Amino acid sequence: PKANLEIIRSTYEGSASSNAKHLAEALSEKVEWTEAEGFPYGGTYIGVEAIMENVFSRLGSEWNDYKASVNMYHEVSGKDVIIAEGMYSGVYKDTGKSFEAEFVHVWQLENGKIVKFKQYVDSHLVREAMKS
Amino acid sequence: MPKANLEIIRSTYEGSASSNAKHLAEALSEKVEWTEAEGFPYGGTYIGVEAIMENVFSRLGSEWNDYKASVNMYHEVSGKDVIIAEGMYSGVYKDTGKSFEAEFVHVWQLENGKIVKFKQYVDSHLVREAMKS
Ligand code: NA
Ligand code: NA
Repeated sequence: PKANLEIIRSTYEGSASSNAKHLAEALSEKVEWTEAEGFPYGGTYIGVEAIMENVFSRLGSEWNDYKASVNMYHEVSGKDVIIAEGMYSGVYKDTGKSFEAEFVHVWQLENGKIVKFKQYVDSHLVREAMKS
Repeated sequence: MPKANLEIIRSTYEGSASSNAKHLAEALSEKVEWTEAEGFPYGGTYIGVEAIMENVFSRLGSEWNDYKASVNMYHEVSGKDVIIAEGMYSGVYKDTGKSFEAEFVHVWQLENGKIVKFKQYVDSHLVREAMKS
C-alpha cells in the first residue's frame, strides 16, 4: 500500500481532478469530516456523499478558483495522523472579493483509509470576503 | 539536559494562568518568533517575549474575562522538535459581555528545550463575533 503521507499529499498536490479522485478513493465509508464552525460550510458530515453536497460542491459553485495550498505536512508520533499547514485563496462570486486564509487540516487514517478530517481555518478572513 | 518538548509545552497550558505564564516565560527563547492569526484581533508576528506580552498575552488578560486555551490533543511530530496542540478557546469579551468558543491549533517549534516559534490557527470569525456590540 501507498504510505499515508503520500495518500494525503495526493489529495492536494495534483490537479483538481486528480486530487478529487484520490480523496474519494481513500475515504472510509463512515468518514467523519468536520468543517470549522465559523467557516461557511461548518459542521460535521458523515460519508462521501454528505461531504460532496455540503462542502466541495459549494467550494466549486460559490467561489472562483478556490484553492488549498499546503506548506507543511507533519507525521504524528504514535498515531496514524497527518497534519497539514496551508493557505486557502479564492474569490467569492457574489462580492468579487478575493481572500487568503491560513488553515490546518488534521487527517486520521485506519489501515490506509481516511476515517476523520478536521479543518481549522482563519474564518474571519473568509467571512470578510463574503461581506458586500 | 532539557526536559522533553512535550512536557515543556504541556506546562504552558495545564496549570492555572499564573503557572502557565511562568512556565511559558521560562521556556521562550530570546529569539522566539510568535505568529497570531491574521484574522484574530492580535494578528501579527512578534519577535521576543516583550513584544509577545505587549501585543498578545497582556491584551488577552486585559480585554477579556477568563480567556482560556483548553487542549484536547497534544501531538509530537516524529523526528522533529515540533509539538502541535488542538484545542478550544473560551472567554468573555469585556466591552460587550459576550462569550465565545473557538477551535484552535497551535504549532510550536523548539531548539534544545527552548521555544523558537509559535503559530496560531483559530476559528477567528467566532472570536470577532464576540467583539461586536
Ligand atoms: Na505516525
Ligand atoms: Na482577564
